Amino acid sequence: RMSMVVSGLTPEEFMLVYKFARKHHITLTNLITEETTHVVMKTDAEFVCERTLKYFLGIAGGKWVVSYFWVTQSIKERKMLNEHDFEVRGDVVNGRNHQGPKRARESQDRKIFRGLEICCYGPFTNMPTDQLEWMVQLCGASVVKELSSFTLGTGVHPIVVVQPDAWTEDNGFHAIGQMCEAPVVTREWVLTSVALYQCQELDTYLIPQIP
Amino acid sequence: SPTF
Ligand SMILES: [Cl-]
Ligand code: NI
Repeated sequence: RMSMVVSGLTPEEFMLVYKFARKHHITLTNLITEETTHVVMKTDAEFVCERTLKYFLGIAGGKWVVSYFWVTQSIKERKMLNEHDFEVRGDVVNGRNHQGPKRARESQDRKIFRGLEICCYGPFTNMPTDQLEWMVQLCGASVVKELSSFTLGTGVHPIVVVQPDAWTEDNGFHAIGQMCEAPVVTREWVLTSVALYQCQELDTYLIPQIP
Repeated sequence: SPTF
């Protein structure tokens, strides 16, 4: 049918999305999955949320990414309003007004990461790696576990993704370009790309690799 | 939830 998760809420807010669900015969879970069809976000006045994991895996799945107000209104008018007219435009980080999920919902015939071999390297925070990996898989990259697992050939296009903050290391991440032959960039590359569903490119994200 |  439908299936939901929420993000950014509070018990009372949540209780309220429940009310919605109960009434409308909608399924409501803790945890986003293949099958989750909606993602209800805390937003301000006019549909800017903050950037959370569910936020991204939201867009990645081309799921319905709608601001809490869908709910409270659909309650207030005692029926189900158009997800169509409630989508989240943007976010505090990536612009109040960037049509993210829009692009994404409709661009399912051409994922931003067509023909990419991505590899999330070294440790991340607030975001389990496997979830990051799940994310790019969702935009039709394909995941690599270790740098030396990169499909060689001119065939495809590899990229190493790191996030420098979670490191304690000096011989660390300036040095990936030695252990192979790929662009290296920050996780921000992926998130900003995914936010906008606009495949950013990498000038601004490159990490300086020791030759 | 964390944010980004
Ligand atoms: Cl939170
Ligand atoms: Ni090329």
